[PDB]
Amino acid sequence: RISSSFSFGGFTFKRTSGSSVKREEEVLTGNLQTLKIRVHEGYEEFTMVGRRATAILRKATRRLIQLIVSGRDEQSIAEAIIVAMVFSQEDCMIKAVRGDLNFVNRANQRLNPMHQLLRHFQKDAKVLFQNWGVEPIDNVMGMIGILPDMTPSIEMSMRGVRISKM
Amino acid sequence: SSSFSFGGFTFKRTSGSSVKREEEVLTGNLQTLKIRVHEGYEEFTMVGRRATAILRKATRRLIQLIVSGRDEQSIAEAIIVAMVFSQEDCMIKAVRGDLNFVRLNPMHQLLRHFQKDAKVLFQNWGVEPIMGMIGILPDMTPSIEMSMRGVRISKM
Repeated sequence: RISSSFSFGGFTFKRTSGSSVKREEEVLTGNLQTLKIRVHEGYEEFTMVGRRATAILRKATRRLIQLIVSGRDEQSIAEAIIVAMVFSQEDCMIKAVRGDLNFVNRANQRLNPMHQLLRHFQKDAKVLFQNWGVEPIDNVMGMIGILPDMTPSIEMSMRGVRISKM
Repeated sequence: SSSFSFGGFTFKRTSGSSVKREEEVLTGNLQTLKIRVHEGYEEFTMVGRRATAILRKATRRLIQLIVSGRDEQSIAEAIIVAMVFSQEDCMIKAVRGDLNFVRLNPMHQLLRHFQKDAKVLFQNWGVEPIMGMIGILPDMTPSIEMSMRGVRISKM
């Protein structure tokens, strides 16, 4: 009776659609180190369940398609966004790494590269958010946007991200 | 190369060495197979599409298997491949069907057979009493009391 659900960054991921296989891929991080990451290859939809936030993540191979997030407050919403961005395995997230030369490193064998990246961005997500990209939004279905400085917007949002009410 | 593919897993030998010997084994279906037995202590990583594992083994004897996967099927898949690769007598004696797969070599015959259903394989393997990693029972129930001999599940 093993559950198909798994945990990452304080969220339980429950797959609701799609499927993936894993491939090994080299990625050049923002601290100029090359990591060998286990890339999810495929389209997948997950429900992310956390203590203070819930998110729906739709993604393709190394590409976030859509993230619908609700939460107790702006801080809790931000926490979910960070986890989804890391889980997406997007190049812009990889390239947003700054410093942590002995932590975000293949020489660091105490943690797998995905968790190295997660812990790095949970410390400070400023560069991650600033480099992710912003897009215009349609103010429909009661969904709003969130900008890189974590301010809500009815005009724009970080790419793929929408905030819903709880 | 120190790497090869078996059962959909890339095996990479990280330590040890082995020589091959031809050995007859009587299977659970009462037929005799001539298998190329790996002789010596070896350590491997296993990398698959849905699971990874660390395997330590000796001549016809699995010593340790640590498996990482997201669901029951993917974890079971890795365990099956490792158990077949171990060349253990209890695996050989667990065969319950014809080995007429196409004609594949004896090791792949065994692999194909157990990939159909591993219930008898897991039940006959044996359990043992058991910090981070947890045990796995023959019916794929996680446990912190017992586990299939030498087998543990972890997050890798």
